Amino acid sequence: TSDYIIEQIQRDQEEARKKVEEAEERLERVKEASKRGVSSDQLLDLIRELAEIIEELIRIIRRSNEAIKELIKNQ
Amino acid sequence: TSDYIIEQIQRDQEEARKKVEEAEERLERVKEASKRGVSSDQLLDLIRELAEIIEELIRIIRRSNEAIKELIKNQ
Repeated sequence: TSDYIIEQIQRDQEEARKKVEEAEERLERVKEASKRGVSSDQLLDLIRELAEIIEELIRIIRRSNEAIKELIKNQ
Repeated sequence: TSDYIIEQIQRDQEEARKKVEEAEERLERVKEASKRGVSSDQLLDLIRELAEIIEELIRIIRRSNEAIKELIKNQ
């Protein structure tokens, strides 16, 4: 509930929304490419890419989790 | 912020982490299944499965984003 902390949290959350929008787009591109008579090797590539997105979104979730904990404790 | 709101936030956050844990587990099994030399239709199935996870993780970020918005407002 201190202003520098609040400032950092708001900055992080803007980064989150931006990252989510890029991820939604990255997802859609993967979906269009995904359903076609395509070669395992490229399907293997798509799986790694989505695995990257998931791990990234989890980092965002954990950082946001920490922010909520910090805000709720400063009651 | 009152206890009812705080409790809703905490309830969502527990549901969130469990889903994150479920995603982490499902991702690795999908990753393990991926490197087991399986067919396209089956690779495609894993991609659909991961796409579900991403969308679920995206909802969590958006709801958590709503929670941080509400908490920062009340002080």
